[PDB]
Amino acid sequence: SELSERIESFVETLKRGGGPRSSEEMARETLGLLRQIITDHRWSNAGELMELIRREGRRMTAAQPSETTVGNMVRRVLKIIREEYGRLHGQESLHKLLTSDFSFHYAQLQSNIIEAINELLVELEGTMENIAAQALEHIHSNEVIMTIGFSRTVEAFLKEAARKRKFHVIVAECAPFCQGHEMAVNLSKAGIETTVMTDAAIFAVMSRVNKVIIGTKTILANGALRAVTGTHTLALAAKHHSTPLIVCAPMFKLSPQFPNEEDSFHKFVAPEEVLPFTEGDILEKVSVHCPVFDYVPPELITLFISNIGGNAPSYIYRLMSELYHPDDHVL
Amino acid sequence: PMDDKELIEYFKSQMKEDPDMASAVAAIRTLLEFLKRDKGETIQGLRANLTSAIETLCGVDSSVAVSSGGELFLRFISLASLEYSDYSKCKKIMIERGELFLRRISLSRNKIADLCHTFIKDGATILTHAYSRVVLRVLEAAVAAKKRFSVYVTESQPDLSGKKMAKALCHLNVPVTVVLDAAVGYIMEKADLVIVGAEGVVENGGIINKIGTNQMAVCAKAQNKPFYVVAESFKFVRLFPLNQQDVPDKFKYKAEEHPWVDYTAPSLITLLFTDLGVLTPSAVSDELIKLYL
Amino acid sequence: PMDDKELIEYFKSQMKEDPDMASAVAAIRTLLEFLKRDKGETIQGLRANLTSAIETLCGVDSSVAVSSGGELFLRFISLASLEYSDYSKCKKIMIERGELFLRRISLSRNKIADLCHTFIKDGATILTHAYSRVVLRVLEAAVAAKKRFSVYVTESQPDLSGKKMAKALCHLNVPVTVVLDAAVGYIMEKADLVIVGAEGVVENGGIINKIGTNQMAVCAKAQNKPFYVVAESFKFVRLFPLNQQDVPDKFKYKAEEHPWVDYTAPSLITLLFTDLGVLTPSAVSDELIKLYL
Repeated sequence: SELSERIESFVETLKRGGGPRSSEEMARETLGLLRQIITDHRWSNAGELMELIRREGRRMTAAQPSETTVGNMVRRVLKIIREEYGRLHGQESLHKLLTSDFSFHYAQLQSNIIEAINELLVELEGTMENIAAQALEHIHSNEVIMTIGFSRTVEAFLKEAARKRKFHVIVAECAPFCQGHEMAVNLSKAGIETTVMTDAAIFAVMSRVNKVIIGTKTILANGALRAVTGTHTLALAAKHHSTPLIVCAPMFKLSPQFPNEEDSFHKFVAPEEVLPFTEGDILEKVSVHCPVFDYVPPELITLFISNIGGNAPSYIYRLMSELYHPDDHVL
Repeated sequence: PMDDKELIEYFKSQMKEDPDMASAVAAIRTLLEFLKRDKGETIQGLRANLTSAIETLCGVDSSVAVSSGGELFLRFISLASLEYSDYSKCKKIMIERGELFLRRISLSRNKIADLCHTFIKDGATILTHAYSRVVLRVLEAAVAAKKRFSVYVTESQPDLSGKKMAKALCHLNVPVTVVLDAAVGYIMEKADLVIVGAEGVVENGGIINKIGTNQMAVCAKAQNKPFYVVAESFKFVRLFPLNQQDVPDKFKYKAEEHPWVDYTAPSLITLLFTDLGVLTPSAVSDELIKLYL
Repeated sequence: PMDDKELIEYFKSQMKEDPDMASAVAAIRTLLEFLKRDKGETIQGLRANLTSAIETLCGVDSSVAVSSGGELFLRFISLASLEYSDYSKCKKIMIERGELFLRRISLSRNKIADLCHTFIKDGATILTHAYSRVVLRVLEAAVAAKKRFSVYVTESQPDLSGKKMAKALCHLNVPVTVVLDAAVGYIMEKADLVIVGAEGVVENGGIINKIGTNQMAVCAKAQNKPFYVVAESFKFVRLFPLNQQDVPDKFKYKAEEHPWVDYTAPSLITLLFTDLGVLTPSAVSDELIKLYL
């Protein structure tokens, strides 16, 4: 019952508040939990294993829809299972239509699944290092960069680029949770000549910014972004001034979902962050809304930097085909 | 073998007996039936006869969909001939593969409707150009999901198919409105999104459609409204119109200057809804490349 | 006093006797004739009767130009009454100034044609929306200058005024092509410039015109083609439509959903050709600001 209590603790942590702060920690925890589910649970065929994984994935995704990394890991494990079963047993395209199965047992499938999960974890470990390594090809000397909020990938990007180049960074605090101050302090401690501003100044100073480098929470199927609130205005200003918008996002933040799906997209938190409880009687008559995430259309994004290199949003669909099976979108 | 009278009569009978049938599907079925009755033994001769029957099938119903279906059929027979190499063995396999191909393409409308009906919200205002059965099926699926929405449709002046779709949509108790082709700029500010059909998807991801589609695409882009296109897989064709003048004249005319067809650039299109899934325009070329390698 | 009926038949006969004269000019002439025989005694009563007559005329004809002419006439009465306190001297002044104003607005069309015809080049292609007498006059002036050009004209589906425009152009031995209302986006790439009329010029510099003008302007802007508007000065009106919905309903209808009028923003307009000269849209507001103190 150790696995059951681990699953319950994970679900409760997802529901109440994020234990693993970094998304990489969440992905690693999900992968470890899925590995324990595969090993400990007793299954004969591949189909029953897939349906079990689907059940726990549905529970975990229902725990917190905004946290898409859990669902991404579940779907990656499902595609790994499908690929291994196909390899040990014997893609919607025009070629397939013109040219032209579970419930079979294979004893050695489990070891292949386990080793595939292990190599997936190994790849997961070094994503930020790869992004930082390729950072130096996009920053030139005496450049001006703009960042919104706090993202570890972007700060690693900038700190690796700062070892050989001198550039200016402008960080806009992400109100109400003003986490841009922490990133600005961290970058200033590395001597990167940073500046702190509020969101309201973004369009005021974008005319003097050479390029924008941002992180994200989720990349959708069409190349759209689920980012921190205020990123849509940032992208609109960048498009207005034609400054390139670079998104430093690893491959596990890539979700096969589409924008218009149940409208449970943004995450709404207590209005105490926006309007304090000490205002008084006016709070009876005032509707306060505090979204924490924002939708960014794919046409406002210039480039995607990931552990496999640089890509355009127009190619994102292909990265969907190589990662998730079309029958695992619904989960 | 068919003698240019059995072929055309078969095509017309296929279209007439099933009025809810796409022209491209009827053309593909006619070509498959022609392949069934060949009485010849040569792959080269079969290819020559098929590609010659393409022109006489395109003489009537000169829409782009028929040509796209013919090109797809030719690629299909070439693909089969690669694998087997004995016309005698390859014949039965091509027949069975054509049967499965017809069965698959018969479900494209349902697949597109199921994939696309989730993009319509409650209280949304859909804007449509002309009569297309794919948009009709999408709206039927949306109604079946208990969603409530309004629809505006243009009259499509050269042949009043907009009124036909308005009648077919009032038959489903959907509140619809009919507007002039010149009122699109007046109506775009009220609509939330635009759904149009397609007579063919060109290489770059743009679409080939009825003459009034380009204005709606440009107006939607100006007003920043999403522009969705629903089209079947067999409507992909390797054509690249540089501009309006560059599209072949065999598709403009014959059902002082009244073209029946215009071209919409992929930059004005948000998403394509096909039985292959929901795609960006840039995806289409990829598919249309993978077929020819 | 002139009866409501007598006013209506005076307006209708004024329109009928001179088919080439605009509705606003006839409305102004009818108002001046009403003022000529009034038998009143106070300027206070005169304004009430004048605005009642303007309301009646707007009931007869729902065109924007009629209301613009009525507002201009009211401002003319106020300006004339400002100088002279005695009613008889003011009456004589208003009568003579109205005669001069009538002759000036009669010469306005020729002035616009002379100012405008120079912008048409040799071998250029003209795109026009509907039947406008001002564009016909400027094309006459261009023809008289021995310039050779081609003209495309839309059909204006509600009432086929484009066909009348094409007939009038053919009477002038000008190569003219009639195109569908849905094919403007297909034809815009062939034209070199767009010349259209206006039924009313709003405060910010936009125009109020036939239902198909806004989409033509948007298509012209998308392809970076110049968009020229010819309009007389008595079509200036202090209205500011925020969007298409903000246009008053008394101008859209009575002239499923079929508005007869749309609004074009000043950002889509290159130059305005009035009898005041060639103006940027931003000039128009200035004139209005100068008129009302």
